[PDB]
Amino acid sequence: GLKKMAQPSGCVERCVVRVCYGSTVLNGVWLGDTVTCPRHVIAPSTTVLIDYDHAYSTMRLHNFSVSHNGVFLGVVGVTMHGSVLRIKVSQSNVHTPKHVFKTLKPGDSFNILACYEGIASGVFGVNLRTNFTIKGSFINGACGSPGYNVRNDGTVEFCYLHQIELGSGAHVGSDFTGSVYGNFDDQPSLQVESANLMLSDNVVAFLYAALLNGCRWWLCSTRVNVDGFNEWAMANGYTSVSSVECYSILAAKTGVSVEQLLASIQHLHEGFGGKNILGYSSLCDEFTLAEVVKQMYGV
Amino acid sequence: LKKMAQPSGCVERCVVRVCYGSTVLNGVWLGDTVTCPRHVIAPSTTVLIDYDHAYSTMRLHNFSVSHNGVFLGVVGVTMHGSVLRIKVSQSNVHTPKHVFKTLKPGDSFNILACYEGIASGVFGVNLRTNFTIKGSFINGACGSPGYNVRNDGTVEFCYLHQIELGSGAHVGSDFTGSVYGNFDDQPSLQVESANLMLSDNVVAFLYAALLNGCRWWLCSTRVNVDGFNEWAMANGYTSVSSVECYSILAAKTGVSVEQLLASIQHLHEGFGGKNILGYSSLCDEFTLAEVVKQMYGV
Ligand SMILES: CC(C)(C)c1ccc(N(C(=O)c2c[nH]cn2)[C@@H](C(=O)NC2CCCCC2)c2cccnc2)cc1
Ligand SMILES: CC(C)(C)c1ccc(N(C(=O)c2c[nH]cn2)[C@@H](C(=O)NC2CCCCC2)c2cccnc2)cc1
Repeated sequence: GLKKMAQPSGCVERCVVRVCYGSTVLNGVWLGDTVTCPRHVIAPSTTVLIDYDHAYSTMRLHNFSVSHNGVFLGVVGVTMHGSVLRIKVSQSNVHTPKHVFKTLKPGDSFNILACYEGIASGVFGVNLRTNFTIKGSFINGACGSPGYNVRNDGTVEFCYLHQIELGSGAHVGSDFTGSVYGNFDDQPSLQVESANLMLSDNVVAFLYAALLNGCRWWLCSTRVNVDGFNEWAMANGYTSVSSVECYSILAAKTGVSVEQLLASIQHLHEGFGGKNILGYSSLCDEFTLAEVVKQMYGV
Repeated sequence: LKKMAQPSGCVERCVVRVCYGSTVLNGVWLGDTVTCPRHVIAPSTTVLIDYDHAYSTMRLHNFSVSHNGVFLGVVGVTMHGSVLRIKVSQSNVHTPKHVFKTLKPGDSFNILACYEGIASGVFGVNLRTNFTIKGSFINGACGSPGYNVRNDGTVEFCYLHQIELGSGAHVGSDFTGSVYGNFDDQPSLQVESANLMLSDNVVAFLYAALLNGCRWWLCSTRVNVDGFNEWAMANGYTSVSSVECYSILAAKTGVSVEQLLASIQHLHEGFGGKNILGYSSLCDEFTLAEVVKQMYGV
């Protein structure tokens, strides 16, 4: 069946550093001569709302300690951009991979390298949900852990920097420009996220994977078009489906149109009746179209 | 809880592409030795493979071995069980501090899934009681390594991918050439035994549930280890190995292992429409160590 996996982490591990300001420690990402980290590393050890403009104005460069594998880098300057700091260091990372910065959209899959004290401990795949949170596995100190994707040509897309955990347990991050996904605050406030929607594009991909693994009991004989599904979706907690043309690869290899799968989703939403689909007892929005194509065909 | 893998960078630097004639798979380069599945020298044939004949007629110049497109000189080859040890003309300067370790059912480990000597994915898996794993491998994944990283940084190399069974289950060897479950590296049928639920992992899962405030399912009944183990063998579960390793979580929750053994018996047939941490049936994916590491970092 399908397994969530991560892309290999080697090229990203060499960019992880330990960033300390005063007593506070978290992780940063060292690319060229710049270390990016969450700005809340300079927050005071009080429990009130943080005034970041005052925190930044009173910042002292000598209070920073930035290190990679216990080797200390010299801090040259620091600027604040949204919810991140860009710490200029006197040494460029000789292991900087070919890379770009990319802002995720809901439904995008990516990889997390979970880090503590500047040392990677785990790697896993995740999906950005419609409420702009992820379900990671993080403990205290994971802030600044990077999320990434690796393109076919080897370019690393840096797309997520871990920021905070919500009361629900959901995880919030920024991109490398400092924009927080979902515009949550890097504050000790109570923040309740919107409810997540089922990612209809992923459920379609999952059903195509089921057809390709011989699992076909659930297949509706009839069809519903995109307009009818999207009307149903917004009344039943699903996203609108993108476009039928995106699935041309899987539609061609199975001979099943997206509209047949949309009809099947409407049936299966009410329940499976004790049966399962690839080990799942309800519809699965964990896997993207591209993940299904890669895991089935290597493309 | 999230199944995750330990970082792969130090193992990526050991993956090589191994080719014999037209056949390509992966190998693992440590020091001046590349280990790979011996079936790379199998003839293009539909018949059972005579490996002693294939080995005695092997010629070194039919091998090509490369790391990230850089080809290595091949100096000699020996056969050990279901693996070859290819001596190459230089040592891997990025060989990590490492040992070889043979897995036992119930051990978690990491797989670096590789094709043509290039890693494409990394994930955690459990060695099941039928000595197979549920990977996501497609053709060409043979030679993909399995590993664990010790706290001191030592890499344990524990799995080399060998074959896929008709069921889709995956079979590998250790680095001494012993195939887990003693499956054969042959085109024959081969059916693995029925998989058993890993009771040690299910107990850990139920403690994680308790620690997350999910306790609708908790039994006040107690079943002792001996009684549980007798029930387990008749109900598709492994024995529970021991109780004392759970004592930290038992103290935090106030719930004994024997209560969770009773709860497994209560929940074994299903949850009746409810869920535990989002699962609709008992989960044996997570070890005690994983639950303790992911919730407390220890
Ligand atoms: C300063 C500020 C913005 C209030 C803050 C304080 C602590 C952290 N958290 C650090 O772990 C951490 C480590 N170094 C610095 N912060 C944890 C975190 O989000 N707690 C609280 C944040 C707001 C109130 C509810 C929970 C954390 C992050 C990821 C996974 N699990 C725990 C994040 C932001
Ligand atoms: C020579 C021998 C022993 C018969 C053989 C042939 C092919 C392979 N398989 C290679 O993909 C592959 C790539 N390079 C060399 N073999 C695949 C594999 O197991 N097929 C068969 C093996 C026995 C008969 C039924 C299935 C494979 C697919 C997906 C994940 N894992 C392995 C393994 C062993």
